[PDB]
Amino acid sequence: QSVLTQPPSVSGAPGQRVTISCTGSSSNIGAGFDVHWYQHLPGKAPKVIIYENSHRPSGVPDRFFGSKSGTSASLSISGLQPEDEADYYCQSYDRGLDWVFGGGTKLTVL
Amino acid sequence: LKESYLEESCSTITEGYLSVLRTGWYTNVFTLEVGDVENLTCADGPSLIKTELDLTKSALRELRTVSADQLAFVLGAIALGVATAAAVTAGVAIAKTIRLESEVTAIKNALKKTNEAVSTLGNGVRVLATAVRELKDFVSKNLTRAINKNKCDIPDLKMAVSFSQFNRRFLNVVRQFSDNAGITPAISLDLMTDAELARAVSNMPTSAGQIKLMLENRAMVRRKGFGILIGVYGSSVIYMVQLPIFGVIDTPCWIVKAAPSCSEKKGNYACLLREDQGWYCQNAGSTVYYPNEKDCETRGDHVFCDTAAGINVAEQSKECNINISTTNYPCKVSTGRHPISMVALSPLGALVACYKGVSCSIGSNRVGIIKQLNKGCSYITNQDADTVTIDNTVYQLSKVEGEQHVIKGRPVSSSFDPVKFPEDQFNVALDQVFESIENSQA
Amino acid sequence: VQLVESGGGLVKPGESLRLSCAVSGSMFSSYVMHWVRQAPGKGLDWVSSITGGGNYISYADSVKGRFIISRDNGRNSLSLQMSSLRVDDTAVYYCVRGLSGVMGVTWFDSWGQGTLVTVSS
Repeated sequence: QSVLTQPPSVSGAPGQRVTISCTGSSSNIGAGFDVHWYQHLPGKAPKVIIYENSHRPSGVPDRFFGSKSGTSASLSISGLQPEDEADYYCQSYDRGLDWVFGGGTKLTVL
Repeated sequence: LKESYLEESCSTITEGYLSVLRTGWYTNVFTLEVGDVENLTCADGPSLIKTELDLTKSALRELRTVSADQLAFVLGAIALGVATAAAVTAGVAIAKTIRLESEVTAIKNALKKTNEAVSTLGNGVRVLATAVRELKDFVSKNLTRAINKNKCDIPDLKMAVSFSQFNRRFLNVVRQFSDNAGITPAISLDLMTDAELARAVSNMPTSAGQIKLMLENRAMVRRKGFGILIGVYGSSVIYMVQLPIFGVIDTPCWIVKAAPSCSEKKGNYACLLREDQGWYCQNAGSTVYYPNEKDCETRGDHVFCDTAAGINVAEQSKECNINISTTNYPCKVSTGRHPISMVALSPLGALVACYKGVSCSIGSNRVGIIKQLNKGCSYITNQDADTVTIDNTVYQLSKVEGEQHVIKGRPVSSSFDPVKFPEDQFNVALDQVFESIENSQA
Repeated sequence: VQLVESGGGLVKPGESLRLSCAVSGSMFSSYVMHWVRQAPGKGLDWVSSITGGGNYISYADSVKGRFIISRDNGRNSLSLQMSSLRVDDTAVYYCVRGLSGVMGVTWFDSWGQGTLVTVSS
């Protein structure tokens, strides 16, 4: 029932590129502000993985790349060592007086 | 509120305020269209309609001459007036961005008849396109049918007075733009109606309570903003305006003031002044210092400081407002051989450090002169007295209530000898003063 | 910067409980704070926002009115009263800090471990 939509059907082999698409509406994203993405591995408290669509904080490898354009936001992940198995979430500030998240997407490596 | 009076540095600190940090600028573009009045002419002699139409013609013609730009360490002095310079630099930069023929034609075909028609630029900035079309509706429905073979002396003066109350907005805005040469110092009630300002506020990209504080404190938000002319294209006059965007809200802030403490013995003076007076606020764990006074303004229990003129400092500066004797942070002071009778004005109370040569006392409105003030670094509150008098100059105290505390301490001026006291210095740290004393004695 | 909270357990539908959160930062009053929740097997969902000191709060529309938020800067503590329950509120709750950017936008970071709350029956 999350208004932010993203396909929870991504997996594959180690090493190659995988892409996550996070899309809303004009009231959701527009062009005033941005999207922030959070990773969540099971068994531990989730942490922020990227903010301001590009600003990697301390403690994250440069394998993770993000972008936003129009209303659509894109994640590119390469070099999949098996430990980066987690759920991924978006956030947005749509004007319905609510801080809505995304639908959540599982990512595993065969 | 909380007031703390430090004796050992002759300083006052006032905390308990709530933060409003002006951080962002929202560009807001307006257009108002007039029509084919350039092909409308009065040739039947003098008339009220003729004179008001000629006033509109002359106003829109002289508006074309304004074409933007030129019509087509001492911490206080370093940041002196830099916030206004940065604001007008950002304004003229975004004005140059939006002063393009393809951009204005695009914004005209984008606005059509939908009022708010938000769009993007070449580099990409939210602009919130809006047209006001009441005078176009009036001229299309009434005025063109009213005018016939250039007969402007019609008997219906109702059309004349309605045209007056309609074009008074355009005449008013062009008269501010003629008075201020395109750079308005504030926003008049004619540039922003309350509904338009609320519409601009609700579309400002920020959180919930940010929008709330934008809403119920809109008057001095209108005071803070300023509008810049862009130009006339087709029959449409297009201008813009910068709205402040308050991003950092509800954080404690404090203001520090000081007066020179002068150790005196046998006609020997040694005065020291804290040079870090001003505003301090917190945001995301970092401390922002505003040394200037014009950039920041109090209202109720809230403060409104500008982050452009502010500087970034550390937490340890706070520890020289408490433990200046044993501090590690060398926050700045100044040295002098002579006292200065400059009066300190706390937001709650006041301080006077007047010395030999003048007279000081306190007074009350209901009774009169209460008592004289002994020589030294003296503090007074609004509860004890109403006004403070030095020689012939009288200062008033605000009646804002709060709670106060005085930190007992031996003044740091008394720990030095005026004989070995060094020459006069500006903006040097206290440890620098101590090591200068040590070097001069050695 | 670590932080802890507690106050949940096996709770019958309807009654009010208190969630007390004991974040220990360098200095507290600078940070807006938020509560989020994690239903088991579903996605995360935002619960509540509170700013620095007790005046500008907001809630999600599903939890409007039923929830009370407060914080004491002197004690360095955070308080939530949770009331008028229905069974689908079973979730793990997180206190999160509000390290902000260059604007009014902020991202949740330095999350707590979480406290589990069951509502149904």
